[PDB]
Amino acid sequence: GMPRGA
Amino acid sequence: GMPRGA
Amino acid sequence: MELIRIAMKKDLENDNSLMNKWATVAGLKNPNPLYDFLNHDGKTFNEFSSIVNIVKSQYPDREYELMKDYCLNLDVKTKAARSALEYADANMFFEIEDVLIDSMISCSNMKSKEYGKVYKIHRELSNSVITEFEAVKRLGKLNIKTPEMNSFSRLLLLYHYLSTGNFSPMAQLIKQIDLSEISENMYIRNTYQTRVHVLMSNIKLNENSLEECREYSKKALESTNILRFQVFSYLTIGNSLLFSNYELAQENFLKGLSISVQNENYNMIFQQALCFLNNVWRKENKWINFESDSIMDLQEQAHCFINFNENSKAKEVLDKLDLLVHNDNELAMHYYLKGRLEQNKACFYSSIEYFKKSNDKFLIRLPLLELQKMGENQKLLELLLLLEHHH
Amino acid sequence: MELIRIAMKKDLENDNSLMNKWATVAGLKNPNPLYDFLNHDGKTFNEFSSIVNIVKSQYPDREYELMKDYCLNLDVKTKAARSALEYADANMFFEIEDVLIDSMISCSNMKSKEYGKVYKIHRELSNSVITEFEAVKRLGKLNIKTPEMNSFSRLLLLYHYLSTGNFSPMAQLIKQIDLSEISENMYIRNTYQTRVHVLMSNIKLNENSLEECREYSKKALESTNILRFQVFSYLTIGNSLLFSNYELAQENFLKGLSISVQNENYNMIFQQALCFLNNVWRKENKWINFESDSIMDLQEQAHCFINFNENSKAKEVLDKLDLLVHNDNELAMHYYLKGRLEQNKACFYSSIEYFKKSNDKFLIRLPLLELQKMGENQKLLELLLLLEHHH
Repeated sequence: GMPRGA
Repeated sequence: GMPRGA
Repeated sequence: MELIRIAMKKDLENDNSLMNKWATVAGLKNPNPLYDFLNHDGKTFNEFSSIVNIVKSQYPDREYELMKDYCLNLDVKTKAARSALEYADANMFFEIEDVLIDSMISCSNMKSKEYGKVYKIHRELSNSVITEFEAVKRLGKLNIKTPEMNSFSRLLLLYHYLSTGNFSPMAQLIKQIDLSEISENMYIRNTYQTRVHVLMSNIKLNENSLEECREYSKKALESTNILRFQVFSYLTIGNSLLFSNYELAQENFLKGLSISVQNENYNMIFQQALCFLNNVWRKENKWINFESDSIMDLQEQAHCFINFNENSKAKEVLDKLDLLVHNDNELAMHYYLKGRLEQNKACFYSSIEYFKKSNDKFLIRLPLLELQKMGENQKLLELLLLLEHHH
Repeated sequence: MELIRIAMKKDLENDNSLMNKWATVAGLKNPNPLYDFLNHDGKTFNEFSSIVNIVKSQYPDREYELMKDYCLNLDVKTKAARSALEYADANMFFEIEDVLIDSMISCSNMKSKEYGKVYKIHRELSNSVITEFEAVKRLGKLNIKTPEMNSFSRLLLLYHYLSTGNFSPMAQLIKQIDLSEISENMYIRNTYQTRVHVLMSNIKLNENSLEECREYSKKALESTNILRFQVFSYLTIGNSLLFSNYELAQENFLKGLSISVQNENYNMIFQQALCFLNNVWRKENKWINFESDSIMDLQEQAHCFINFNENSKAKEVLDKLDLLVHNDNELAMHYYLKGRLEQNKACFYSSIEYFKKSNDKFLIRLPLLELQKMGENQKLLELLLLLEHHH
């Protein structure tokens, strides 16, 4: 998958 | 069409 | 005196047990309000239910003639005149209604003035004289005080959404109606209650929740003696049966026809309902209106022609329909018909597009079926069934 | 004493010109409180901003060492301990944070107690020790009073939605945060302001609003000196460029790697971003993590194998993925990979279903493209592009 973060 | 009413 | 009182006195002279009967029919505990009403000009019953129920019991064949006389003779400032404005609108007696309206918006009683101005906005929106935006603005500027007009200002929008094939706002809006807040005028509370039953039945139909649809229409039938609401109850029950039970759908539409005999508009509605029914079941169709340029009737001409492989005639009719302006729900049906005539998947996808925009989960079953007949992938159909248009 | 105080004393002894430098750095705009902090225990700057900025200016390589020392020696009842709790959570310094938490929920200051219990719910939800339902119940029973914790009780849910691939609630929830209501703690207002910038950037990415996404991440970068937020800003900017600008996406991820040299977690995140980038562009992939059993890394193994028609190896990886639990967004990617391996349209329909459920309008461009390449009907693709899942 595509890494996502905040 | 289909008649509709209220 | 007025016609209803003239008639009731003469009938009393011939039969003296009537006062009692009229008492029980009118919901009164005894004939006191009856004598007050007969003997004194300008007297009004507590609940408008009383005089309506007597007229329907004793002079059912004269209901319009009598009530037009009575209502247009009431003091516009009274509660009975407000009750009569609702009675007239519910029955679509536009001649009683509009006179009561232009009289009430002029008068000096604030409650009647408010009823009159709100019902005026309903009539203007219903006749496409104002837009929904302008109706909403005017209603806002009214600073509505009564619970009755708070409810009716929502009801009139619901009628507008339904007649314009814009079904997505309806479910949320109808939940904001709180009739239990109506305490002073029980006739208006009970008639608005019927109104909500019928509208809710249509919302359930549009959500493809057919058992619920029929339940609400049965509640409507139980709660009323007004022909308009009985008509739309049988229409909606019959419609809910369109895809499943030909005989019971037909029986409901013919029941509606049987109580609608003397009303050209209602009779036409049930002819159109039976016309659509027979096209859905691809039967010989004796109900087609060949002398009409309405979208409703032209669509059923084309549908019947397609069903019987008269593709040239169907194409001539769809040609006529191309040169007419359609709302989204009408357009969805148009693309369904084109898809069937042309055997064209893209038309059925456009039909689905506009059924989603109108939020019609019932009639969308027609293009879906056709896509399924053409071998569309089952997961795709499931996906199309479950996704929605974002408004 | 605390290490930070010791170091500043020493350095001041060797160079006096430092204090003026620190004065402008600490926002103290008056070396007064600087003197007071050094000479007297328990002195705290009015804003935690001051000591943070000094540590970063003078001892950037020792920040953690010093701050863990400072923060864990503060009076838990103070504003400095509350500010330090946010400093610790923002930096993912889970040591400082969790010890401060277990100290604050025990103490007798109500403000610190409230911060402690709210951050505790955040940490428990983040570690999947409690469910979202239990977190919401607990937050409700706390009867939150401070504006800061009103904001953070929303922020913690947003973090949960983002990490679980449940994007649909985020836009409406993030609009309900009002940081302008925070007036006492400017460090917490400004840090929360960065948090909102980064979350907003992610929400815009998930809505496929790419230019807005980059705008919000730029705002985040301008607003902060916290590595954690800089990392996720470059990550999100780079992601927003995935489908359009290979070189600039790569440049943002390489910038992330360069600031991540000493942080294994952030480094791994940028390796994963480069891994996904190179799979999207079907390039040779030097970033794959072959020593991982996470869905993220295994998916990129399979994607790379599929790109190079190593279908047996791809199937072995998808076999491994079959024996692991997936969230909706992860499952959408799974069905995309299955669809490409099998050339199976139904898999792309399932992929689309789960992208709609997670409300990911960005990654859904992958299955849509594949369907288009396989010759899907144009109107149909338009329907799949524009219809939405009912949440």
